[PDB]
Amino acid sequence: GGYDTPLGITNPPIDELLDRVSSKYALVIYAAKRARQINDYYNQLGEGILEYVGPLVEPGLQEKPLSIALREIHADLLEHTEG
Amino acid sequence: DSEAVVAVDAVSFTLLQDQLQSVLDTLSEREAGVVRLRFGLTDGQPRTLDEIGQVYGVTRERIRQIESKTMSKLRHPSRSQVLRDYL
Amino acid sequence: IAEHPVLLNRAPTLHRLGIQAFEPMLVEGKAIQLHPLVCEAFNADFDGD
Amino acid sequence: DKIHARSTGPYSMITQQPLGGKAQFGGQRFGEMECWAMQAYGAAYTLQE
Amino acid sequence: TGPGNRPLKSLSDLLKGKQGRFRQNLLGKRVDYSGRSVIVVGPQLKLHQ
DNA sequence: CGCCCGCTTCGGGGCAACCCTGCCAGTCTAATACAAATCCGGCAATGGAGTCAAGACCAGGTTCG
Ligand SMILES: [Mg+2]
Repeated sequence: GGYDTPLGITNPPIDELLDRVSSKYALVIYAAKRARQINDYYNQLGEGILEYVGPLVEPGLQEKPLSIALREIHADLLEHTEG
Repeated sequence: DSEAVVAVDAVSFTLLQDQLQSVLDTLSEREAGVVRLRFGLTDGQPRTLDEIGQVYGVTRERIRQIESKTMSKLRHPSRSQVLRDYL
Repeated sequence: IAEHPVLLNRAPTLHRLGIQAFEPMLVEGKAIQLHPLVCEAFNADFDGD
Repeated sequence: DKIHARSTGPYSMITQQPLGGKAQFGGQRFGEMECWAMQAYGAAYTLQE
Repeated sequence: TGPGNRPLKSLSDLLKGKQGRFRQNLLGKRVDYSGRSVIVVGPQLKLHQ
């Protein structure tokens, strides 16, 4: 873990992400379903609150939901089961 | 294929319907109901003045005066500055 | 634009590395600027491709 | 005479695909070999898109 | 043949060969949200840009 | 005795890459007669839908003796 400080797209390092899941396809569907949950939280925020849960880590200024999903994965804050 | 959907005017039509719903709901109940029945918004066929006087228990002249007063109301800039860019 | 990957094709696509996804950034002019290391995988020189 | 882009333009007549070439608005061709590359990645959702 | 001594396009000719439905419009279609331009070398970018 | 099976030759069908770029192809007996169908031009029954003028009137802000 002696890399330089990353930036942009690859800010969570992929080799630090892939120790949480089995293979990369599971990581793809992991992050995508977390991002769908987060965007459904944002759109139903103005109405009554539902079972959808917001971004756990503190978001950026105007961040994409998928980057919030990837940082929540990298912070080891979710759990998942395959099919 | 010119008979297809331009796909930006359809979503603009949807937002226009929602904006017109907000503008018509900023008024009272009798005014918005008479306007929607007059111009046929909840249904396809527009109800005439006699039909709205029948459904409102009045004569058609009161319906026509209500229509004239509401059309005088709706040309205000407070109710026009959001709908001007939709034409 | 920020943090939104795009795919960059090169035709003909011979093998699996003919489509790769980059992060865009705004660049003046009218030419798609490319990294000088993916030219071997893309099999693209700059003679007007 | 080469730089081109499209968000949503015209469409074809019999089939309903987008049109072709810079003369019309038109979109690029995502042919057979690029579908082979997208299959060879394992990326399936982008192919469905 | 029709006018100009061209053979008419029958029903089987909508499927056969390269101009059929299969190899032309089913497997590879024109897509939307696309673009095309010429490329230049961008040696100040990082690798993923 | 003509009859029929292994070889050979001949022919028919398929394919032969992938990105832009494109924008429309031809001709010789000719009439009458009639009838049915369709249309179109113009008032004539309205009659309903809307327009306007006036007024009856309920009753809460607004200003005097
Ligand atoms: Mg070249």
